[PDB]
Amino acid sequence: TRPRFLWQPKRECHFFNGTERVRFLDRYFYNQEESVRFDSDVGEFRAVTELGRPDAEYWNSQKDILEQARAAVDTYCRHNYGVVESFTVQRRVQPKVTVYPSKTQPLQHHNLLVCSVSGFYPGSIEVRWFLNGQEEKAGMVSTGLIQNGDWTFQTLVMLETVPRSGEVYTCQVEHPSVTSPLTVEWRAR
Amino acid sequence: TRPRFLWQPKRECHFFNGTERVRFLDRYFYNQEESVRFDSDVGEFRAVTELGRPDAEYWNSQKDILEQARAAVDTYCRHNYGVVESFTVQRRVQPKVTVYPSKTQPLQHHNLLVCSVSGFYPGSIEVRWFLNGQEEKAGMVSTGLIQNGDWTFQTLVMLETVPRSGEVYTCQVEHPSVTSPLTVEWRARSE
Amino acid sequence: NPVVHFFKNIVTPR
Amino acid sequence: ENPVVHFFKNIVTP
Amino acid sequence: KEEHVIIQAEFYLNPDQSGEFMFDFDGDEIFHVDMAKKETVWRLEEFGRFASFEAQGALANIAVDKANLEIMTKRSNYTPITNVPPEVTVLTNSPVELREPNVLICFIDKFTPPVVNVTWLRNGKPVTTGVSETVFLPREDHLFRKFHYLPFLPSTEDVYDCRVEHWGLDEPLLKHWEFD
Amino acid sequence: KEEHVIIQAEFYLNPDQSGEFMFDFDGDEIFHVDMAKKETVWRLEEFGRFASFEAQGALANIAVDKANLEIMTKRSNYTPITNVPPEVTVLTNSPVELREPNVLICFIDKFTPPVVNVTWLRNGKPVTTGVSETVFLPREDHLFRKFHYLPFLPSTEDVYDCRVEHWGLDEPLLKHWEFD
Ligand SMILES: *[C@@H]1O[C@H](CO)[C@@H](O)[C@H](O)[C@H]1NC(C)=O
Ligand SMILES: *[C@@H]1O[C@H](CO)[C@@H](O)[C@H](O)[C@H]1NC(C)=O
Repeated sequence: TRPRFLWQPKRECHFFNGTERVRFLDRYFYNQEESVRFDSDVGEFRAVTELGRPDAEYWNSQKDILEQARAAVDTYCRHNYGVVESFTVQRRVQPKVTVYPSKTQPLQHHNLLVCSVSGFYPGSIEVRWFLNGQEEKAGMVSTGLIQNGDWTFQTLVMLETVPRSGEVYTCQVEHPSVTSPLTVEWRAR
Repeated sequence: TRPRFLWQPKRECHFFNGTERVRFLDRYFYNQEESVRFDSDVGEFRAVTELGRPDAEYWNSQKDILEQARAAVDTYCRHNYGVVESFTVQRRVQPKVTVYPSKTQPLQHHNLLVCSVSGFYPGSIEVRWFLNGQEEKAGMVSTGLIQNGDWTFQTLVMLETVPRSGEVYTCQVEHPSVTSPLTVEWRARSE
Repeated sequence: NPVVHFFKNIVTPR
Repeated sequence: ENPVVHFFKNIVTP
Repeated sequence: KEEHVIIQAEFYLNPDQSGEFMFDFDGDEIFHVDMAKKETVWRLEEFGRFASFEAQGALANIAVDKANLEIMTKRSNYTPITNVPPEVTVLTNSPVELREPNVLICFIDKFTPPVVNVTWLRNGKPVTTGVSETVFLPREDHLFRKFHYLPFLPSTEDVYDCRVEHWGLDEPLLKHWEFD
Repeated sequence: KEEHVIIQAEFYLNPDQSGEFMFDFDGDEIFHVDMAKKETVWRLEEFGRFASFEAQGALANIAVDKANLEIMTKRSNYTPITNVPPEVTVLTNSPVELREPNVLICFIDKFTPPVVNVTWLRNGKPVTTGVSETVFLPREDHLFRKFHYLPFLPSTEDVYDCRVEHWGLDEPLLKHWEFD
């Protein structure tokens, strides 16, 4: 099969402290090499690879293209954020916590306790494990944040334990969609 | 922690049809941006990023470096290939095959038959599955080639089945280190 | 409702 | 010495 | 550090002559324009009740891309892209409960170019019932991401496989899933 | 097509002041020069009985690297590298069988810069008995690879974890492994 050629223009707006600080970046990629870009923080186009020299030099010569780009932070980045802040920045969906050990083994052997946090949004979250009210800071294996692609996330955090009678374990989740942390326990059967 | 700065010079020799055709590439990477390089197929240095402009232009001025670089295809690439080909290109290690069912259940239920191939070299290999002497062409999930980092590879190929009494499954592996392919069977046994 | 603004593309002398 | 492996030698820019 | 990122990503690819236009927020797609139906498509229907976008702007922006690719191609001297194979992985939306509806997600990551064939397999047989997919989402490294969804009903009797085909792959890569 | 590739890769990293020199054949390391003991080290013993390399050339070439990095740094205006976190994964050498020796492999992939801390943990406790590792192998995308090995005796009473720490990681990453 014949070879392929890919052109990819990417404009990205980065926001800090709401919209008190914005940074615009006009990036252009040929195949897998970014060739030229404009960084609001710099004021003008720059060629990343020699391939973009012809454009960086030209676009830099024309005033209208430079003004268009310098105003982007306001007329484009800020406008757009206000147009979607309602269903994105402010979108909040509550996690769905479930606790369960993997492997149904008799008590006093090694085990792996699973804290399955699922269906939430935003992706910022904090899962912690506690044994009889005391926080376990070791033995945790996490899967990290997983993007389901439908505007929800999921994650699993496990703890290696050697369960003994009357031990009570607790998974505590923290998330902007909940005022006070969620908790769910598991008692050493 | 303070920031880091990385300089990475990479010289690669690419061989085709043995030594019938070679191509040298003198590459230079600053952090994660290749800055300048020499391609034997071009004959002279070129700057990939504006950062390499100074050297690419300079090195090209000294007709002594150009020589070193243009001749490297022989004085470097082909030389070395001869020095190592005996224990690399000619290297051969036999695979170790094992067949087993993941999930030890009662017969008649869906299962996964694993054929693990380990410790072989080179990487080229072909694994096939047979049920009662006929090759199965669907239901095979492979892990692909896994490089163990110690000059050997490994791979796993599973077959999706619903075993019944009297069925016999065979995993067959083809590899340059073996004249007649390897096969190991598994008689449908209820465990 | 409110509108999303797209960044207009321009060609490049060749 | 057994057969020897040739390395590409480096020198610098001012 | 930063709080949020909005990206307007697009692309054109030859010889395929296929392009794309989309907005992305913190990694998720807000919307993308359908080239063939020349209409903007929100990622969640609700979104459409809050904002709007003139599909024409995208179609126009794509033509300018087809033109600049043909220029950059020649200017590059016709060096093509080197295939980078995908990293498939099959997951489940919410935890699994037998006989209660769920959804199988097939995550195809870090690959290029944006051309891939994906087929859902149930017990070896293909499936189309309610399956859905997303357009090619971008990544920082100039590579791509994509998701395929297949709604299904958990049970002990079925097994599933996501079959991915990409030019950077030696042969079809299968990702298996089955209740345990 | 393309049959084989030999690569002479090296690098210097500041502030750490650490460098590396090695030869690579189709992905596997042929040898590397020990910067501290000033001696070439063959990946596999046998290799040494086939070829030879004068460790001095390497130490010289590294010196030049240190210099060029200090030039490129300044010339770069002092822009540093952006950390890229690894892709850890734990595996087993051959299939596992109770009471038959084996070896656990810890694949640390696609990361940069070339600095990483790895610890083997058995039942939560660190382990040093017979563990071994490799230098930093290079990868096409200018990133790095690395392997860590731990010989062990298969059993149902133990559990292992590979602990990896890298500047691109928000915190220690733990990869679990256990026979069942
Ligand atoms: C997808 O399948 C079609 C039909 O066989 C084929 O023409 C095309 O090459 C395939 N695409 C990939 C990426 O394999
Ligand atoms: C490696 O460990 C040392 C000692 O704990 C620590 O100073 C350093 O931050 C670690 N490196 C990384 C990348 O985590």
